[PDB]
Amino acid sequence: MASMERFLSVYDEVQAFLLDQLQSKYEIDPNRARYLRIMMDTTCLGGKYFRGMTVVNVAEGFLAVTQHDEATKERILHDACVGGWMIEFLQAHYLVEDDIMDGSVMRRGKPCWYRFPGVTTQCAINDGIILKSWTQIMAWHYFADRPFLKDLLCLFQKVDYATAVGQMYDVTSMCDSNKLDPEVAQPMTTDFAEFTPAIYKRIVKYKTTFYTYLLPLVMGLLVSEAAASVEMNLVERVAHLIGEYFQVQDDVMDCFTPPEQLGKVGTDIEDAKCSWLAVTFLGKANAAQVAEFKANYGEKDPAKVAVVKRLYSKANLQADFAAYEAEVVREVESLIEQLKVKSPTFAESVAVVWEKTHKR
Amino acid sequence: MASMERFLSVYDEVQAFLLDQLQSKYEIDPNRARYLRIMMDTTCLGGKYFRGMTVVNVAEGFLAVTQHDEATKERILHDACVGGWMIEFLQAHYLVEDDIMDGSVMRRGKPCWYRFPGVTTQCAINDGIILKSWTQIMAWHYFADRPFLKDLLCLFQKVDYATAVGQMYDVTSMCDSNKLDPEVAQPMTTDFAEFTPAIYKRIVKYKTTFYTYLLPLVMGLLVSEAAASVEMNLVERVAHLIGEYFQVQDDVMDCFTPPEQLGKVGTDIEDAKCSWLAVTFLGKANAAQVAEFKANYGEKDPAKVAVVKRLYSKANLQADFAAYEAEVVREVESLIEQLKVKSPTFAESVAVVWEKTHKR
Ligand SMILES: [Zn+2]
Ligand SMILES: [Zn+2]
Ligand SMILES: [Zn+2]
Ligand SMILES: [Zn+2]
Repeated sequence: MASMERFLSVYDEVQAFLLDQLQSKYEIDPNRARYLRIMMDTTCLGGKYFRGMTVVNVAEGFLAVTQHDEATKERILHDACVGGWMIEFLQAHYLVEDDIMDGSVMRRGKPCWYRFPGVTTQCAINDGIILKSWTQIMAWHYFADRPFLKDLLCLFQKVDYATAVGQMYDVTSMCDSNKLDPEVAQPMTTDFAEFTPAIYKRIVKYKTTFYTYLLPLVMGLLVSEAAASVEMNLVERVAHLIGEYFQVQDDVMDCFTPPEQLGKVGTDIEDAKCSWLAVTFLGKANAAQVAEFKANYGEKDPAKVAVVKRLYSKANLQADFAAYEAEVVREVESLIEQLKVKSPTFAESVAVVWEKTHKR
Repeated sequence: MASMERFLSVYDEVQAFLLDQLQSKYEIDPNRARYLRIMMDTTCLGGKYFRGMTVVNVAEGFLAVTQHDEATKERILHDACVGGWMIEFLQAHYLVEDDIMDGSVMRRGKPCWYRFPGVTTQCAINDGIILKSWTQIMAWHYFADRPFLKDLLCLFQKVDYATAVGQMYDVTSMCDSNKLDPEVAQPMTTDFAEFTPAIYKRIVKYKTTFYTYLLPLVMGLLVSEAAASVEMNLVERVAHLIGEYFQVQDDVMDCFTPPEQLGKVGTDIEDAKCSWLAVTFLGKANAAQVAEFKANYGEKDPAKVAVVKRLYSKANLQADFAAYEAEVVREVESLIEQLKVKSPTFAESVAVVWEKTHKR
């Protein structure tokens, strides 16, 4: 059967298992089960499933070149789908909690979960906690007998932790590090000295690349029992490179994509985020442009936001983006070539992952 | 060395390991490490450490009757301390997130973490996420070589999930189950039909007993490689019984203990919580008393809160509490007797746990 329909069918199976277990082992009543069903659907469904489907696609690649009984092929594909849903539910956790943390209004054209009338922040924080707990229930149930259970749980933990650390890097990126202090309300930077390429790269590496690219690629290897088919250092390098490019695209869209195509109103400027646009602008601006940026960035005032967007537009950041893109293309192709030494099949799966990202 | 000083020494070691790893593997800078150090201290230290020390005390009990090399005794005690800190950090996670969810003001006489000036909700939600992620880093690092790693991680996951489910039961306990609906803002019950002993017992079982009593007792058995010394069904029964009594005491104190001894201003009445006091009052009130309760419960108005406390005082709930306590004493002693069939030593550790709870 087609990959996406298998993946969606496994969602229904996993959902039924989780809710049936709540009834048989956690004393849940039907109305609370219905609440949790709706919560799961609303927070986990509706995206493109790129992360989860990467697990499936990696596993499919190895199936095409490896000898297996049919029942083993089916088991591997089912495991890849469950692992993919673990990643989708991990993302759902972070999106629920991040939307609360950031006071976000919409996501994908619909209200953020905490804003639903019968949810509220009091429930939504805990709903997000449940979403991540479900990833572990999935693993322990479906992968109980599997040789890769330990490695998969360990990997998942490290990626989850890296993501939380990256969230810290993101939410504090507009403050001066030397002034961080739980006792003192945090002012926005005035010098923007920490708006550098290396600091930006650290935010992005931790907040998105581990869970968006590294985890799906490695989970695909694990469910395929194929980690020996790769040089793991290369997998990490290519995941972090593609993931950075993905986030750069998101940063550009936050400012310039119309809200109707973006699914929300972008507020990176008002939030004073260390975005690719801000770092790149500061890397080419003259003194007068720097001063005008400082007088306007990080303010909710629409007039000041408009000034910042004007500065970005006049700064010809399309030039810098094309130069960045051309360099990423160079480096990603080089890493794919190196991956071919040990596994042409995995290299091809990464090439597919890159094509989908680049042409998004 | 004395048990508490070993436990506190292990805290410093674990903290140093976690922060050193953030520097060596997660690219953290010194100021963010300092923020996280302060966060860990503020959220994890200052309580009585009853949960973590239960792990240590259970392990000490088995050490007194089991033949081991000295280095093995030291390893077991170190493992018990690390496991105990996993439980304390799990609690710290739930307290950080619960205080945000509930809009709480103080905890232990100090501001809730999210209210610190340089924290804010935006950071504190993620700080709570980090606290629970640290429990897993502890386990994978310190217990990497241990035969009990799998069982301990599986147990911890189930208890974490049960606690989140219990949080859902608690936050929704003042609503009618048949009206739960993410799409519709939730009104408080008017009939109080779900304020029953069995529904109360479900809230308490999941929201506190698993992590407060079951997890420390079983973790103590696991680090001692002694789970075969017990009938696990009895361990569960006695943990859930003692844990319920613990929460009943907390419910009584929320209403009647002066805020200076309580560490916070109790708001269970204004919050319309399904507390032991409310359930027990409704189990003995006449029609006029029920009507007066309904007209006043779940309102912030101090006059209405005062009415509810008057109703509780005039209802002689001390009578019901002494009858409840006498029954718990009966049942806990019976379960301790049954535990002696397979392990007098573990039975004694449970007797100690009960004495500390009862005389609190
Ligand atoms: Zn955010
Ligand atoms: Zn963005
Ligand atoms: Zn609460
Ligand atoms: Zn309480």
